[PDB]
Amino acid sequence: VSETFGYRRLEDFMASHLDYLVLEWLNLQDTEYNLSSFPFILLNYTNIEDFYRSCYKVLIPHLVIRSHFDEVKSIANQIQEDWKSLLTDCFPKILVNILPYFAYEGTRDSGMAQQRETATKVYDMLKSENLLGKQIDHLFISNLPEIVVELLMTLHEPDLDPAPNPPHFPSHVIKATFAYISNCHKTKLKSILEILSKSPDSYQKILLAICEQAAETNNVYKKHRILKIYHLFVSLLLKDIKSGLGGAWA
Amino acid sequence: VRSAAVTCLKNILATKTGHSFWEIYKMTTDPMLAYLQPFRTSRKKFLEVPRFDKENPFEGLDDINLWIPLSENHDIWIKTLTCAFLDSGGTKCEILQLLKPMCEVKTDFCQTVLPYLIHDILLQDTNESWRNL
Repeated sequence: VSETFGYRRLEDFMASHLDYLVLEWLNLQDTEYNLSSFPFILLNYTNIEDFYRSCYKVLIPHLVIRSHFDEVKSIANQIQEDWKSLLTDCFPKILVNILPYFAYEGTRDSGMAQQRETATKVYDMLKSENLLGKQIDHLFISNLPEIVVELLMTLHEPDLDPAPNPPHFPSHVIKATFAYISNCHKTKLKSILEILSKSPDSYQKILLAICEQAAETNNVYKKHRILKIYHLFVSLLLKDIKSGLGGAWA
Repeated sequence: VRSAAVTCLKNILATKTGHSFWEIYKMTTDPMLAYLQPFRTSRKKFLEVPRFDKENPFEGLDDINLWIPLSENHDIWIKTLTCAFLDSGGTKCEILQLLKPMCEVKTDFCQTVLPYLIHDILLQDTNESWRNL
């Protein structure tokens, strides 16, 4: 099936849907179906250690959003790496499962609610001194661009169009998350692009990131989704052109 | 190619030589000034390119197979020759050592940059060793 679809190797094809696979496996909530019980033989991984070292960027965010810290500490202790580094590498992937729930009309739906306070609790225990909460503000303000890239990657508008990876939100939720991020800043800038203008080169990175996605996929539907994300980002850039993007307009 | 170009532009503009170049080039009315403005940054300390010190630099280039290609691997031959020239500590120019990532993605860039590498190495040559080789 992988060579039929045009993927160079089965690993890329399986890692495309690994997010959905892991989420459904965890939601199935069977005691016998633990993280180690997940079949990694389909991923050409001979042992679980290589599977962890290859897909940690996906595994840790899902455990963190379900408040499973002893599992991630384990994966750290048999991964031959510090758990702080593993937590700080996948910070935007954890964030995209937390920030959008805060800014979108809470208490309207029961499921969206329980999601929004469960993300609230996750953020609160993340702020603890033992975890990375001591320097979470510096990390948030340091590397913004791929946070924006990851959040924009979740765009999906609900017509026989296959859905993306399970974490996906509409455009207005994304704009509300941008506004919430802007207001959360100490200076409280009106828009996120104002604090993005403090580093004029950052915009370029974001653009390149989107283009990189268009490079890695040959599927028409995925290409159309990336085009929609690019259109949304370019429109957002064009909206506030008068202020100037820190001299990076040309 | 675009990512490598952005990285090279940032690294070059982060050095003292880039600042000196900009100080004169800012007078000119050129679209390149507007295009390269975002990548220009103000920092207290200029970027310090590491000084590579080999025990012997000549044996890296002293190879007959390295110079004469096989008539079907021109791209590989020129890339290997440029990479061998850059790897050794012969060069002293600040901006040249920052051009390695871009040389690995384009053959035309290697062809363009090789004469400058040779000129820089020969300029600082002592007791006619690099010249003879």
